[PDB]
Amino acid sequence: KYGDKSVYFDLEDLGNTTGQWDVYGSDAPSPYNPLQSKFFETFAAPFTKRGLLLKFLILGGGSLLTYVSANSTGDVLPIKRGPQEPPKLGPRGKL
Amino acid sequence: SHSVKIYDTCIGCTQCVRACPTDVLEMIPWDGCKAKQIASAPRTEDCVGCKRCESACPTDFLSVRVYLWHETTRSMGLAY
Amino acid sequence: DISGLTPCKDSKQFAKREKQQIKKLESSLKLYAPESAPALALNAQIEKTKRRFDNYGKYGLLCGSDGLPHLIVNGDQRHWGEFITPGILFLYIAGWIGWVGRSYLIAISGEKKPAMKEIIIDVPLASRIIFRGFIWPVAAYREFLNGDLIAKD
Amino acid sequence: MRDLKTYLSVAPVLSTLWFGSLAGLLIEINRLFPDALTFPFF
Amino acid sequence: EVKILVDRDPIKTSFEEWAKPGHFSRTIAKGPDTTTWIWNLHADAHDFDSHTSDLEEISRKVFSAHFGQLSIIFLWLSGMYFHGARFSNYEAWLSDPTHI
Amino acid sequence: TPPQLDPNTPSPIFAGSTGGLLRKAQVEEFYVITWNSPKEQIFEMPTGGAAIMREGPNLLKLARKEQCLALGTRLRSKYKITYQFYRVFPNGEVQYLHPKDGVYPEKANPGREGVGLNMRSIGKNVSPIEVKFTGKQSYDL
Amino acid sequence: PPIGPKRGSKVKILRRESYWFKNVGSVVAVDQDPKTRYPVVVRFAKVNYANISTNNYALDEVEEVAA
Amino acid sequence: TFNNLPSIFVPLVGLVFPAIAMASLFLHIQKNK
Ligand code: CLA
Ligand code: CLA
Ligand code: CLA
Ligand code: CLA
Ligand code: CLA
Ligand SMILES: CC1=C(/C=C/C(C)=C/C=C/C(C)=C\C=C\C=C(C)\C=C\C=C(C)\C=C\C2=C(C)CCCC2(C)C)C(C)(C)CCC1
Ligand code: SF4
Repeated sequence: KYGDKSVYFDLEDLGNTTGQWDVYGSDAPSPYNPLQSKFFETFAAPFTKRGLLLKFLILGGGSLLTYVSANSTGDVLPIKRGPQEPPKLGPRGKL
Repeated sequence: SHSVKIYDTCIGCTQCVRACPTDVLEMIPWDGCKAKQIASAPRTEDCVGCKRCESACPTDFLSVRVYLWHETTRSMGLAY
Repeated sequence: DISGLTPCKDSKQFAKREKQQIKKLESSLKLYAPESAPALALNAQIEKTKRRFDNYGKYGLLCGSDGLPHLIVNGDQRHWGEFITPGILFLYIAGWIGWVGRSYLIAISGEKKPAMKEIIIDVPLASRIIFRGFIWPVAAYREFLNGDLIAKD
Repeated sequence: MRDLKTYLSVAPVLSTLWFGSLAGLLIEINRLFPDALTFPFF
Repeated sequence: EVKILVDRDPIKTSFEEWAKPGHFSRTIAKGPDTTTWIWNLHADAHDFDSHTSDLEEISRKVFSAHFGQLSIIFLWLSGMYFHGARFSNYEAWLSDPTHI
Repeated sequence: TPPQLDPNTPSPIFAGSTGGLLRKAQVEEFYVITWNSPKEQIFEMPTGGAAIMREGPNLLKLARKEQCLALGTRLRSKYKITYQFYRVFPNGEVQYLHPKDGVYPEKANPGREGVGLNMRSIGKNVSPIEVKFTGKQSYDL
Repeated sequence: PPIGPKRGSKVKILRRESYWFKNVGSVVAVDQDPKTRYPVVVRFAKVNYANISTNNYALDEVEEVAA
Repeated sequence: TFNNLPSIFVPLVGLVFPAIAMASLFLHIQKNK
């Protein structure tokens, strides 16, 4: 009996003694409109497969990153501009 | 988990057991000393490794002897 | 003239160092009245500096290109006074100390609790033992020959 | 005085007396023979 | 009520406890078995809650220790005022307290 | 001896602390100590704070064995009462742990066997070269 | 016959794993039981790292010093 | 396009390959046969 006066070791009800409560888990039904839910369930199902999502994210993020860096003109980031200045000589002539 | 092996130089003073905070050790009957008892170690799986047993062993070097080994959640002193 | 070093009484950089330090002291001497006590202390320091440089001149010190007395510790007799005549004077005194503190430790080794004489030194016993180490080298020599210098475990 | 000579026999009191005497000795020597870098007396 | 509440001559002034070192405890008032004895002597030197387990003796000890600290602070102040008297330029500083 | 068969006895009066059973009880073993206190009194429990154990039987569930045995030694040395604690896995199977023979482990009860016991001095252990490329170590021959 | 040294005999230690190895000690007592493995109780002048001055030693882990 | 090759490989070794290796080695770290 877990609900007795200061008894917290009901052995068959070991979820209440171990602290297996869902402190905020609501079992209340779906709050969203079912048509919006159906839209998201059909349009996000392609991303559900995890072995096909990890591969997709890898080969899509790397693709977009190696692409947007390649076709980045010399206005976004200055490393692709160049010196844009006469190169100055180093110490001792150049050495 | 750990390996608390004891040796026959034990004199039966019962100080390692009285220092042990996990009941690893327990005195058994024996015939090798004036006190006629020796300190076994059945509950080695409960050993944290604190070596209070061998910081209380009044031998020339040691009789109880903690050899640190595979660390489990009981041996890593974990309340979580 | 060993190790490519001119002597210090002949080194121009040594005299230049002397003159530089003396001018540095005199520039601090101008701010005080000539009869005042800081001025007299500065003048005493000036004579101390002058006779220090003169003594490093006369004692055979060798000065380098930087113009500072270098010590030739190799063994040349001309410079034994730089290292060996002090060095023996160390090994004597040091060997006094160790021959005393060892002997004391042997004299309080046969007590009941000999540790309460380590922290509370028997001044009579220590004063009897202290001058035993005056001529310590013969005692250490003989104890090496008699085997009393090394414990036999 | 009994048990004061035992206190003055103790290692720190005796060490400060010995090193005060020794330091005064070295200090007065350096007053007498200042700025020494050689042993010229042979 | 708040009485005076003192007692006469609780501790005998003598150098007997100056002689035996580490008198103030059980495991130090035996003598040095090792050199850890001296570090434990100085470490537990003012640990009055370890020497005697009553607030009366502890409180007397810390009270007289505060008196010793006050004697030290007064001695240090005497030193500073004296070094300002005989070993100072205090007059010359008063005459020109911007370049002296 | 037969174990003591942990019942649903009451617990001490405690206002709650942040030293309880977080997740080592949900998925792993947690522990429980039972002591018979002759009177109701205050005691410093090992999870931080101060609880008031009741008269007669008390029961306190702790997260690891060291808490239980520390509290037990403080009870046996300060309040002189007889403690005995268990280990309860999250599926059940409460394991009797502390005395294991009814009498405390400092007493040489017969019946308990020699386990973890070498019949040699400590420096007669062979070197690691003797036990190299073998699953055994230098202290298990 | 009483086995081992005597209750005041001086002895030295041949135990490799001891603090007082190759160091002399004073035999306090020898347990006459022929079942105790380490009967020779020795007393040493200087403590070990555990601040202990005595340990029981075996008969073959000991050597009656000739002094 | 040879001054563009650093722009291809410095992200691909420094951002992409570290993500690949960290993910793969985190899976290898937590695997259980
Ligand atoms: C300013 C001068 C000065 C000062 C303050 C010191 C201070 C010191 N010296 Mg140094 N030293 C000096 C000049 C100086 N030295 C000179 C000029 C020489 C040339 C001779 C040496 C040669 C020298 C040696 C060779 C050694 C020291 C050592 C020491 C330390 C302990 C000495 C001692 O008496 O302890 C109290 C005394 C003892 C504990 C026993 C004395 C033991 C020494 C070695 C002398 C014994 C003499 C004996 C004949 C054997 C010689 C062996 C040698 C050739 C290796 C201390 C830090 C010792 C040290 O640092 O050890 C790590 C050390 O080994 N000194
Ligand atoms: C270990 C390194 C080392 C060495 C070798 C030296 C060496 C020296 N220092 Mg330096 N110094 C050092 C470390 C060192 N110092 C450190 C660490 C500091 C900072 C604390 C200083 C700070 C310092 C200052 C500020 C000064 C020195 C000075 C000196 C010189 C000492 C002159 C003197 O008073 O002795 C004279 C000799 C003695 C005091 C020994 C006397 C011993 C007694 C009287 C017994 C001898 C007689 C005995 C009975 C035997 C007789 C034989 C027989 C008849 C029985 C000398 C060149 C002084 C100097 O002149 O500058 C060069 C100086 O002003 N040093
Ligand atoms: C009102 C001030 C005050 C008072 C009355 C005390 C009183 C006490 N403290 Mg507390 N403490 C204080 C301030 C104070 N402390 C401060 C400011 C700190 C922070 C550093 C501490 C940190 C502290 C710790 C961490 C511990 C204590 C402990 C103790 C007790 C024993 C101390 C003892 O015996 O050492 C006697 C005195 C010494 C051993 C000398 C200390 C030497 C100092 C550290 C060196 C510095 C000196 C100087 C600045 C350096 C140059 C020196 C020169 C010669 C080269 C005693 C109850 C101990 C205790 O109760 O444990 C049971 C303890 O473990 N204190
Ligand atoms: C109005 C009276 C009065 C005054 C002035 C003080 C002042 C002081 N007390 Mg307090 N004290 C008082 C009443 C007073 N007490 C009472 C009634 C009690 C009992 C409840 C205590 C119990 C008490 C304790 C337990 C301790 C103090 C301590 C201190 C000193 C703290 C250090 C400080 O601030 O240095 C500032 C320093 C000075 C102002 C220099 C002091 C110089 C004069 C001569 C002494 C002050 C007058 C004093 C009460 C003595 C009266 C005459 C005497 C002959 C009877 C300080 C001097 C602490 C201390 O330092 O220990 C010594 C301490 O441990 N007092
Ligand atoms: C000369 C007079 C005298 C005499 C014979 C005694 C004798 C005694 N006192 Mg008392 N005492 C005195 C003056 C005296 N006291 C004074 C003036 C004070 C006020 C501070 C006290 C306060 C006092 C207390 C609170 C206690 C004693 C205790 C004792 C006993 C132990 C003494 C001991 O081992 O400590 C010897 C210690 C020393 C000699 C150290 C001196 C420390 C001084 C005060 C401070 C110096 C600090 C220094 C400036 C800073 C360090 C600098 C350095 C790094 C260079 C003994 C019966 C103890 C006792 O009986 O209780 C069990 C105790 O608890 N005394
Ligand atoms: C001359 C010279 C030199 C060189 C030298 C050499 C090289 C040497 C070597 C040496 C050696 C190689 C040595 C060895 C030794 C060894 C040993 C082994 C010893 C021992 C000893 C002892 C043991 C002692 C002790 C003591 C004393 C007596 C005192 C104090 C105390 C005591 C006890 C510590 C030079 C160049 C620098 C410079 C010039 C001069
Ligand atoms: S190992 Fe230690 S506690 Fe156990 S019997 Fe030997 S001396 Fe006593």
